[PDB]
Amino acid sequence: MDYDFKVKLSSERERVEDLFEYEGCKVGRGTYGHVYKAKRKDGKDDKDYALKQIEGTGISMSACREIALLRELKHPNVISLQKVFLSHADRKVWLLFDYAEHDLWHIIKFHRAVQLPRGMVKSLLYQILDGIHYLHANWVLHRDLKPANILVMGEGPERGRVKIADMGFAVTFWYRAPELLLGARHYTKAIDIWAIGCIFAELLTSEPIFHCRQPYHHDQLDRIFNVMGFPADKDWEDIKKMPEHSTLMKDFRRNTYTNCSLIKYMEKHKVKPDSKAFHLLQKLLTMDPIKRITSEQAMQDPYFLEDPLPTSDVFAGCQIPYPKREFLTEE
Amino acid sequence: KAMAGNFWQSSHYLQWILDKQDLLKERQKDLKFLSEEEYWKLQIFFTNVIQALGEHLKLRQQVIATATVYFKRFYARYSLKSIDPVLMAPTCVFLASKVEEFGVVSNTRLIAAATSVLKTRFSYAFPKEFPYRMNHILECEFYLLELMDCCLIVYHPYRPLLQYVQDMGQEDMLLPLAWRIVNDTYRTDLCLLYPPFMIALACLHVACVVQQKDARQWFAELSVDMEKILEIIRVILKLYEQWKNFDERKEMATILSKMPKPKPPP
Ligand SMILES: Nc1[nH]nc2cc(-c3cncc(Cl)c3N3CCC4(CCNC4=O)CC3)ccc12
Repeated sequence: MDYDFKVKLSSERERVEDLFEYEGCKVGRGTYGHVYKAKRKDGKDDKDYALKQIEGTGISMSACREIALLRELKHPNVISLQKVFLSHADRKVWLLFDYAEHDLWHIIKFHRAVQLPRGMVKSLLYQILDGIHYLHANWVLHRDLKPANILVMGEGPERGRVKIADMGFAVTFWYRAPELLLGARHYTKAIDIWAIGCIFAELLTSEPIFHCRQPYHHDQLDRIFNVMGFPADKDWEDIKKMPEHSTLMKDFRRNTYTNCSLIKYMEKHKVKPDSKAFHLLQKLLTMDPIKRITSEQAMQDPYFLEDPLPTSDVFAGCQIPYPKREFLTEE
Repeated sequence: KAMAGNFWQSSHYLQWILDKQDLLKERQKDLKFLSEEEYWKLQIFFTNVIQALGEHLKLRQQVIATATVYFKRFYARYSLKSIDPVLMAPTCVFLASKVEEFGVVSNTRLIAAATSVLKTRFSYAFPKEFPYRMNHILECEFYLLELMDCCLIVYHPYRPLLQYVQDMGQEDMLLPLAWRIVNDTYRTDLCLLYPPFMIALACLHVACVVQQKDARQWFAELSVDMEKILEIIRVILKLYEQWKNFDERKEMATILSKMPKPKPPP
């Protein structure tokens, strides 16, 4: 490589350490790498950013796909890539996102330990639906939707805005659609919609609807049938075409679940089966993926026209009682 | 088919459709060493190296096209002496292969493809073996991704060409030739200057004239700037005259020796 070109680039290259203060501000460590709550050293910007050093070196398939997609996606309810820093000496990649103080895992947990207000649940569901509709319209599947990935913005100019995160760019099964558990070989839009149905139930009751003790997972299916009932042939005609259909027939009898229904489960948790909430939830939690509602159809549901209307800020101008993210050690 | 209808909000459109004057302004540094003629001949040559690398690696045409767009973007901005284009060609194919969901082409398979393609199919240009190893590809990848500002998703004319020929009801008659003509457009700067759908309309038009198919009414019924389409047809007709008059195999050793060389360290 030409020497003049090399030094000019090394002179002018923005380095993550020079632009951002993140010493001792680690908020996450996982398989993804390390994430910090960072502020600009320059001072002109006052906002916090989420600063991720990706795990490993170089540019893996998953890193490449994540950078490639996040570089194109632009929507209020999907968390957006602000900048990429490439550190050449060590071949480490840093991604800068907008910082979300909260998420549904921590919010639901705060209420499970004081009911989760029903205006907030509607507003959360709508913004989740809006974000996934945008992704689905661009043929981008999430592939692992759950409360941990549904981030919510804290105080600032995007207060109470849902931000979808951690799309599948390239254990617990509580949010997995029954076709996945019966051996379906491909992720679909419908699989994301089932997961959204599970989250909505959990937001209404504070309990994961298909909670189960830790492709074919018998106990997870048992919990879906204890909640939903066992599907009649008429409800899911192509269930016979699922790879694990005979295993299902071997292990399960429909007789076992004859007193089970979504209506009975939700009634136990003080959600009326005549409510628009419930009718929407039942459309999202349809066992047959081809009979499941789409994100667009769900957004048009009359649930969202019923008092109270959804709000842009899911906290509705009220005080945020949820605690800020804990700092972690560098160990 | 990720991001397939997002072109008008895409990084390709908003950042990587360049003005022709800026392109030819940045190119003047390399035009001290090479003539205009020799520069377009280099572009043809390195397009063919990249096609041969993809063919050897059994990659789909879309992945080859994306790799070719990367290579062109780099040298639209920087001189040919910045990084050896012999290094850059396989780097672009490696990076494009990771984007397009085929695979992280094996390190040993990327290098073997590079070595064998230059020995077997380009010995007239390259008498010495491919001198680079995987650590050189890996360094280059970081430079390439930085210059492209991490813009990895590239739109091509293939998809809209297929939609247009289906609307005509002339897939079997016109598609093969229109498709090969879209492949040929990558020998030129077009992919940096016009949106892909306009390139597909130009290639389809040239295919209709070559095969003597009257499509005047269909083209009349489109809501498009035909002055822009005629500019593209004019470049497509020019490239076949350039093709006729160019012997890559006789000329390329001499042209490559005239390329500006990198400065070493002090
Ligand atoms: N301890 C933690 N629990 N949940 C967390 C979420 C964040 C977070 C905040 N704002 C913005 C983004 Cl983008 C965030 N992240 C972190 C990085 C992640 C988590 C999975 N893979 C990722 O790349 C995507 C969401 C940080 C700390 C958190």
